[PDB]
Amino acid sequence: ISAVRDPVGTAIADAFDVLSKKINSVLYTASGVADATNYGIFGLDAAAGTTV
Amino acid sequence: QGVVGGRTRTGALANDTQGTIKGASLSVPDYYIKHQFDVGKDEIVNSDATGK
Amino acid sequence: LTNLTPTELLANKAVDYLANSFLVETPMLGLLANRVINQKQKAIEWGAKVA
Amino acid sequence: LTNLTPTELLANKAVDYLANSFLVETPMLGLLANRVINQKQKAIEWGAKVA
Repeated sequence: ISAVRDPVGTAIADAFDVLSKKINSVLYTASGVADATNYGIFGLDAAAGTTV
Repeated sequence: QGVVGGRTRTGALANDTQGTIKGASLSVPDYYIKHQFDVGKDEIVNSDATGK
Repeated sequence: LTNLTPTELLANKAVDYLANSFLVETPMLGLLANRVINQKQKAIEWGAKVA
Repeated sequence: LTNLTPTELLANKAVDYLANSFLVETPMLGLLANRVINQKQKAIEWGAKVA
């Protein structure tokens, strides 16, 4: 299949469609710390806040 | 899917995991959905002539 | 044939169909995406009248 | 990244060659082959001076 006839192509596509996915995910919950969880970004829960 | 990681710009490259794509394979079975009937020519041309 | 076509000599050409239907919705990213600003500097400075 | 290339989805091309080197050497048949008599009758009758 075309996916396996170009493993680099689909590796870019896979990582590059889950890059957007992780980017979307961290825009909500990312406390701003530059670590493997919050990815540096502040998002909204660190921008605005979690609780009242 | 290939999970993404995160490193500081001046951090280690730290290769991470990739997706899995697999060869799904069904097969049109050897097995027929079949129905056969044996009909005598006498039945065929007798019913045809004397069919109510 | 019953024996003259081994499995290993049958190519079994596949339908050119890759089946990644993974979560790719990024609407929060979709909002405020085509207006992403690429700075040549690492910092974001702006004012805020707070009083 | 071996994983994105499962063995099942890899269709190895084959050398279009068959190891069909069996024993086709038939010289007994070979000589007296181009002189095979295709007869429309089942029997072969001929005279032999036996004395």
